[PDB]
Amino acid sequence: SGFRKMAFPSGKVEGCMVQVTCGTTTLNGLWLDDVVYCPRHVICTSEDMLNPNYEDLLIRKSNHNFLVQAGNVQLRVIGHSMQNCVLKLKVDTANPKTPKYKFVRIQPGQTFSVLACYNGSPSGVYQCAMRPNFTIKGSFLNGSCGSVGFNIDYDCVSFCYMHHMELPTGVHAGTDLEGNFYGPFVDRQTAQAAGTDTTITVNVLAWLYAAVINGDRWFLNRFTTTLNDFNLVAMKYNYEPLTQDHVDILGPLSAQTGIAVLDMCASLKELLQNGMNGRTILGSALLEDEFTPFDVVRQCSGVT
Amino acid sequence: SGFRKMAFPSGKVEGCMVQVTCGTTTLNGLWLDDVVYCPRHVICTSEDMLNPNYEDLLIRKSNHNFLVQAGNVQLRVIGHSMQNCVLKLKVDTANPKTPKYKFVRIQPGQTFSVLACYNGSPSGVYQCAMRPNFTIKGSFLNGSCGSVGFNIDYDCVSFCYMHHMELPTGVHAGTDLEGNFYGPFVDRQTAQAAGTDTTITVNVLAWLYAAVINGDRWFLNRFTTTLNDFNLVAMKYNYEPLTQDHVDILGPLSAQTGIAVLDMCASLKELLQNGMNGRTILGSALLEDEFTPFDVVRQCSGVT
Ligand SMILES: *CC(=O)N1CCN(c2ccc(OC)cc2)CC1
Ligand SMILES: *CC(=O)N1CCN(c2ccc(OC)cc2)CC1
Repeated sequence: SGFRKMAFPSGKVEGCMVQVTCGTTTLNGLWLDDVVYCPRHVICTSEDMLNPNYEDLLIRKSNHNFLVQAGNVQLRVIGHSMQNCVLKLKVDTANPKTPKYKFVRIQPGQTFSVLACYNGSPSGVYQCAMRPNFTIKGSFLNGSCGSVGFNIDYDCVSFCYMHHMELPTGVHAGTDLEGNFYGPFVDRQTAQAAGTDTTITVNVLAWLYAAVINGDRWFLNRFTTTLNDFNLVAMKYNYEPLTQDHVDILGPLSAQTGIAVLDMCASLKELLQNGMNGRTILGSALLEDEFTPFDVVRQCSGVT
Repeated sequence: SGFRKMAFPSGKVEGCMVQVTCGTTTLNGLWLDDVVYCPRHVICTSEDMLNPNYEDLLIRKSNHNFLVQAGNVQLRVIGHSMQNCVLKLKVDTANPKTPKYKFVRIQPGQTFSVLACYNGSPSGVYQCAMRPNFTIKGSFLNGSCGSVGFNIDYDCVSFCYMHHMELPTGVHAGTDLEGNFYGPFVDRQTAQAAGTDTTITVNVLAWLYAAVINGDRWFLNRFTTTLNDFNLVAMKYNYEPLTQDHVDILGPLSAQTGIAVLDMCASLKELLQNGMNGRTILGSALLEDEFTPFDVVRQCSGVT
């Protein structure tokens, strides 16, 4: 029993983190096979960052300008290319610790682990979600860019995020490992504001199922609802519309607990309308939305 | 910016996790040098667990009864001994991945990372605190016993916890790596209830400092207090007494923010008395007490 915000074990990703320096800028790169992946803004002077022309800035860079260090050993750069907002530095050595890996682009509401790094060295691991506004709520100081987000499926690391940007409101923007930003964000120091940070309804429901499984049941009530009725309340509270696809996804948790998805919706509806009244669920005073239904089943069943 | 509940990178500990089987019981062991450490209750039939005599049960066990598997490779057990509530299985092979390590016994209020494992395989990593009642609030299913808690100081893993027990109230009990239980807990299936789960005041203050550093300032007020006045309020709310030692520990955060420790105490006093009024601090609706002052300075500065 117990239910914790849990990251994937980080060892397979620790084995891939290197330091990338270009001029006076040091950040992180991801070393897979003979390619190091890093944010293209490694080539920018903070001056450049106001209105960078990356193709033009990159012309002034040679392979020997990209200093790539794995622990205390230098890697030899034998090629560099820009793909969208990442650079791919071809090195003469395959990372011997390269795990089985995929590059995946996740959807809003999907969770992942971040290995926060500075100068190619791991500092910590935490669990994030892609927010409906395509930001993430991270922990990233200067030097942390090129830190990556990932899921693990047994022995295969799916990389989904590389850190690039902090918005003036302290939330985070980044790319997939093809260098495409999540959401409308750009690697430029400009007026970019996040849209509404809506609550991931299907995740909240998953976490209420986790709560029931783990003995927290006070919020169960005598009510049910319909998707349409629930969605009127969701709308009012800046929750994502619940779809039949979400109901279908919650089926296994419904089955295990014997609580119909729409009954748990009516519980969530009452919590939205009435609040917690100073009570907690799984040690939280708010409705947690960074556990997916897959996360809850994984943690409640003990997958490795 | 941003502030997350952050675990240490788990790779160095992943490298130490093995499977231990005795009869029909499988749990986790920690392999350091040529010793595998595991809970002594691996020798118990669930029947034995009501009133086990461990010395007597251990007489029926030989080296060849302890099946120790590192990934898919068996380790040869050449000795076994009981130390307090752990077994030390001497194996014929030093773990080649043994990191620099220490065994430390932590105090209540100290935080650590747990690598939750099943059958010697890592499932996830999360951040815990030793509670003032000597429980931890973990995520541990059957098979997770022998999972360990740790801090890292650069390249040295300090192991502080091994998981043994769940109490009927769903909280966790375990030992240090010398096999001494934290608190009054025993490895027997008996009436053991946790005492008051008091809030770790110095940690809450550290986290309020983290909040100010990261832009969350609404709870700052025009008041101050004294340790004695604050402690009257702490007492009433089941918070730990704040000591001058705690004030001294918060000095660096005081200095960095320019907020006197006793002014932050007066902020915390108002939050205790008035509540959050539906507001959040660093995305929490309650006062977070599982960040130490050391954790806040580490995360806010970017140590690796
Ligand atoms: C996210 C990251 O690691 N980077 C972007 C910002 N960055 C930076 C460092 C130092 C200054 O001035 C002192 C400005 C920006 C480093 C790379
Ligand atoms: C914590 C842990 O891993 N263990 C203690 C409890 N345990 C156990 C397994 C199966 C049953 O009956 C089905 C009872 C207890 C396994 C080891």
